[PDB]
Amino acid sequence: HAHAPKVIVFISGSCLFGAISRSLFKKLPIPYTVVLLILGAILGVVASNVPLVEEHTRDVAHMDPHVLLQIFLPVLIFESAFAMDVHTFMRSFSQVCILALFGLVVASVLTAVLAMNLFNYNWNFSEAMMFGAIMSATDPVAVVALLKDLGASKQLGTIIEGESLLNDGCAIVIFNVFMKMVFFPQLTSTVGQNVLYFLQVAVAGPLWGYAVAKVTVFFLSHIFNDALVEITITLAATYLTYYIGDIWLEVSGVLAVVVLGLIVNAEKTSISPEVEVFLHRFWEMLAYLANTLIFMMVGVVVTQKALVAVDKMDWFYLIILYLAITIIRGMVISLFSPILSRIGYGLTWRNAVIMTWGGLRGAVGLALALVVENLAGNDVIGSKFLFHTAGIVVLTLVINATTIQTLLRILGMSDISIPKRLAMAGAVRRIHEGQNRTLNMLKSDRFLADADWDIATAACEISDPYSAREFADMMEEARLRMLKAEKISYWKQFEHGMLAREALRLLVQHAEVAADEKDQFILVDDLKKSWQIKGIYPWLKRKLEDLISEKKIAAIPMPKYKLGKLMYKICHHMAFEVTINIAIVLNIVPIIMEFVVQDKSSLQKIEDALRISNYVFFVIYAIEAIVKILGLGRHYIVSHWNKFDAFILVVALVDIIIAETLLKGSITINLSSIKVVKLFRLLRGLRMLRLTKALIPKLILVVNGKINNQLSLGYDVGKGYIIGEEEVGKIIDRMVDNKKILRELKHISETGRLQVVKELGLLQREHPGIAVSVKTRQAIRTILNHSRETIHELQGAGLLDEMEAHKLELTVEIKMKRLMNAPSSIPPPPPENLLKNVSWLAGDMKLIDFIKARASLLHFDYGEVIVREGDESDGLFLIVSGLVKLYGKSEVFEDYLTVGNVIGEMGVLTKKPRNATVTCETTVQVYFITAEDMNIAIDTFTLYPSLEYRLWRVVAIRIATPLIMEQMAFQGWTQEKVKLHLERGYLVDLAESHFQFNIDATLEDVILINGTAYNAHTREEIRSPCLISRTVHKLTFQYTATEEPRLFVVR
Amino acid sequence: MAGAVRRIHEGQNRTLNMLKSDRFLADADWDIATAACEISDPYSAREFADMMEEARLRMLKAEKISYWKQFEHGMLAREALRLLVQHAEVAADEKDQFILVDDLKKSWQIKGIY
Amino acid sequence: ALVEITITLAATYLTYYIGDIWLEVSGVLAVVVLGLIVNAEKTSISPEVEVFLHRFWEMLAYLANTLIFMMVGVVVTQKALVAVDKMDWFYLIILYLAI
Ligand SMILES: CCCCCCCCCCCCCCCC(=O)O
Ligand SMILES: CCCCCCCCCCCCCCCC(=O)O
Repeated sequence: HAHAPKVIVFISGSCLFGAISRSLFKKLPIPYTVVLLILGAILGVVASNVPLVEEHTRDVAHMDPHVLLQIFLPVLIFESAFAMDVHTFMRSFSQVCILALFGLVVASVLTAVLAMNLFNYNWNFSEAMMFGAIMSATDPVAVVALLKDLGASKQLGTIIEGESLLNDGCAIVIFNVFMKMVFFPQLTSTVGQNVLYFLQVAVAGPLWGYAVAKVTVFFLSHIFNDALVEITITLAATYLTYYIGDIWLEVSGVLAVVVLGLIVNAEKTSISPEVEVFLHRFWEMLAYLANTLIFMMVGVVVTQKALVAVDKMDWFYLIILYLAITIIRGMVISLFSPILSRIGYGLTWRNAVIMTWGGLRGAVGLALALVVENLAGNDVIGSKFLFHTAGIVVLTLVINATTIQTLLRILGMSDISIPKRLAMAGAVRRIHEGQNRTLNMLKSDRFLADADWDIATAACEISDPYSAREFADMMEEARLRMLKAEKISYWKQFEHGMLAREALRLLVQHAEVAADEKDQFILVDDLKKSWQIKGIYPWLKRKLEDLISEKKIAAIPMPKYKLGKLMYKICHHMAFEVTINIAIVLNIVPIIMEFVVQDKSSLQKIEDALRISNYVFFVIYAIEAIVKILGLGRHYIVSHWNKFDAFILVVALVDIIIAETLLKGSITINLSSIKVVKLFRLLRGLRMLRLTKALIPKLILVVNGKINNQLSLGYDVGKGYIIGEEEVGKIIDRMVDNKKILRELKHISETGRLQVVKELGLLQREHPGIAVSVKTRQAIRTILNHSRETIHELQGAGLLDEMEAHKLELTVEIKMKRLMNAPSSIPPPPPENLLKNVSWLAGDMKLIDFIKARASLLHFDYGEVIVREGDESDGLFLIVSGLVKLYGKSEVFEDYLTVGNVIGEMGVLTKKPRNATVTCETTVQVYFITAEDMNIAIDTFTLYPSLEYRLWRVVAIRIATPLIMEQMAFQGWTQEKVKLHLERGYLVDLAESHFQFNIDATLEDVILINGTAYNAHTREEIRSPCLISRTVHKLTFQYTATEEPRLFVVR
Repeated sequence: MAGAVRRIHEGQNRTLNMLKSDRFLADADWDIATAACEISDPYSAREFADMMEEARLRMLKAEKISYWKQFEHGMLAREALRLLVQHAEVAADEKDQFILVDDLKKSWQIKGIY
Repeated sequence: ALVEITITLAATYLTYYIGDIWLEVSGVLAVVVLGLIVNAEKTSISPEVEVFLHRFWEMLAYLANTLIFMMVGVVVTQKALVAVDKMDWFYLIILYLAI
């Protein structure tokens, strides 16, 4: 009607003042919060002198204390929790928890006892404990930001963040408890209520937060391309969680918010790839506003109140307090120096000193002091709290925030690594060369010809910010060369996207650890590359116990008596359990009310209906029984779980007619339900316990998910190691000059590669269900990623405009998000599907049927021999299940093969004796296809994509894949881009031999696989299995009945 | 759109053929072929004038793709591209006149007189 | 980014509040002009701030629309149905044609 709020102007003024202060104090080490405090002091003095601005400032000067506790603190707490790195924090759970909790408790108790002893104020223990809890909360954002800028010791930053978060939460909880104890006394209570109160404060919070987080995460995974809905529902969930936890029920709110934020941050994958950026920015700006407002408020309030009643001697006390709060904390670290030395990452004296000097008090202590001062109404309390808190905050901000950089430099942590320095030098050299080339190109233009050339310095040069016995040499230099080669290979794999993140982090960590270690090659595979592959814990035992618990007979016959099949199918339908579950969950309502009435015309209608409630459900259960028993015969009792259904009904009736409604005898006088009923019969609730039967399969899904995550991590690590080792091998082969070093290096590479391959094969054999799901997800991802790259290239080429490309990209990301919700387990495909999927015969059905007609199944026990070296070719073998070890002479190469591999192709195609004896590592089932049968098939099928053609194309690709690596001279083709590029090429038909094959730009490079060739320049004869380089221009075929000449080109 | 989806199908087939030959992702189930599916088309469902007109539209598509490529590089900004493509399609829908006659349609922006 | 976002929000709120309270000028037109001018000169804005601003204003508008619709539903359901006349419905139909 006549509204004119005066709170917007103050928040906007503080907003602008903070913006100016932050912008101005950028290069200077002094934080802008001191400037904010000074500005608040000036504003408070002015408002005291001038009533006009006092009319606007009194709204926040005497602001209600509860808003500080119930709005500002939760916002800062949730903002701190959200920006966390969940994985690194999880990797240091016990250390952070123990350190934070015990240090907080010890510091609070010691500060409290010092406050009672040293200070002359007559304080009891509760107020002293409140004081300690106020001055035991830290927020060192500056220290962790500086450490991240330095780019080293991420563990220190993670530990600092974890300790700060836990300290803030626990300090707030302790302060709340003790403030309620002090300012609002509530008679006396026994230990019975005290234990319940402690349990409600401690445990009931995190459980509620975890439940809400799980519910909202589940609901967040079914929303597609709706950013607004996701953001709005997340905000609503957070606000409702805090409000319900802290108001409707008396549980703690900060802990629930912390747990919810941590859980949501852990499962950020379900969040669409752009929402979390908006959420992070929103929470950051909210925290910034809260900090600015809190600082201005404390400045004004202290400037008035503390300076009304400040004592000269008090200042002296403050000084000692500072020493105390900078000593005890450090002592705590010393008191825990060895305890966490053997647990987790560990600690060192330099890190301990940095941690001790890195504790800066923040806005939490100021808010608590303001609340305490507002609640009190005298001088001995509230004035002293605020004065001491403000003094401590100012002292810490002035001293530590400015001396931390010098302390870091002294301690030898500001140095720059030589590899980083030389990499930066190379990068800036690259940049200068590119800039010079571009400038030389632009000047030669016709339009931008006479432009002024002051851009040469306007664009400037990106200068380096840093500025400023006969064998061990080659041994060490070759070692570091493998380290850089492995690191760049892993980085390239990441940039492609196949290596994920955690696997890359583990690989690079192992690499640099073994590099800094003295004389041992990285990735010895003994233990450092073993835990992730293993992933062993009673997950599998719990899974097996659940499956054996949920067991049933295969099938029940259908008697032709009565209707038979109709009644049987109506009893066995999923609708049956759907309605029984619905009836139970809607029985939770009546069972709740009677209990309510138990713990308690309205009562008349309550007893009229409630009784109607049981007299209908009982009949419904009876109706189920006649269906679940009849058509099942005795089976009624065969299912050991279903026996529970008989009991529920028997108890129901037995305690409804013989225990209730007495008109014949039975209990009569006995003090049973007749005079009871209010109890005993209430057991109706037992009806709820019946759900478990359907609840058991749900836990299997979560166990499968955990095992799936572990298996995926192990597979990614193994793949990455294998790919890095091959690339590193082809690099070292040409880079190194000496021979003995090269042979040793290749030995150490090959041993580890073979061990990892065998371990991965054994693991895949041990867990069949989830391996199939893992392989499927990685393929769908790889395929979708390549499709997205192709779409982007097509849009860039100009054939497609912007909106169609955007639509197709949206479709692709929707498909990826749908993939992300894939089932955790997939049953293994049958041998028929395995035979069908094989590439060189896939597609048409006639050839598939012809092959399936004659392909015998062979079972081989462990430790047998399938194929002997030097034996004539007889056929192939399709590994359906198991592992096989191939040993052969080429350098005596060895290998391991698994499901989906075929080994007969070379011999069956070129009529040559076998060259590799294969033995079996486990029991193995194989598919044997006779050589005569294959000859008949290849003679029968002679279409354009003939069987002969397809087999030779597969063999040619396999043979020619390693050869290109040679021509690769440090070009980094990643072994995958070459495979793709080669897949584009096809095998040409040598219809005529008198012709001469020409070469040109379209066909690039060509490779010969079978036959022989002669140069068209100097009559140079060349055999089949070799490259031809480029020095040839024309290829001359010839008539040779000994071997068929095969040519495979790429265009 | 038909050409784009044909491109997409060819790339998907090539990638599937490449993976099938792997050693690790060798025996994975091949239901991905339909799980990743195919991005189908959403739409679903006198002797001289011939070569004259067909050559005209060929210049139009060539000019349009050249302007789009210049945009994707970034040298052409946005408003210039919009004006160029607008003039192109206007003169294309117009009957028998080559685009950008430079008389008035490409004159006001160059002039900029006030 | 934080400074830019916060100063933009403060500028908008202060503009409307000062225009509509301290002096008696219209507020909606000033906000319209300010928004149009800022949108025209979005080049000075860092290439990621405007996305956040657009999302923020979109979510605010969505919340306002939902709240307004629920409020009008409740208020009409009570008040209009206390004193609704049978003939009035007829009038409404003609009104539709008119508009
Ligand atoms: C940090 C979160 C946002 C803070 C600013 C939003 C408004 C809450 C605090 C300002 C006072 C208005 C609400 C309390 C009631 C009052 O002060 O009369
Ligand atoms: C669409 C902008 C946000 C709307 C919700 C924020 C709070 C404003 C409206 C809710 C009522 C509270 C403020 C008015 C005072 C009152 O209703 O007592």
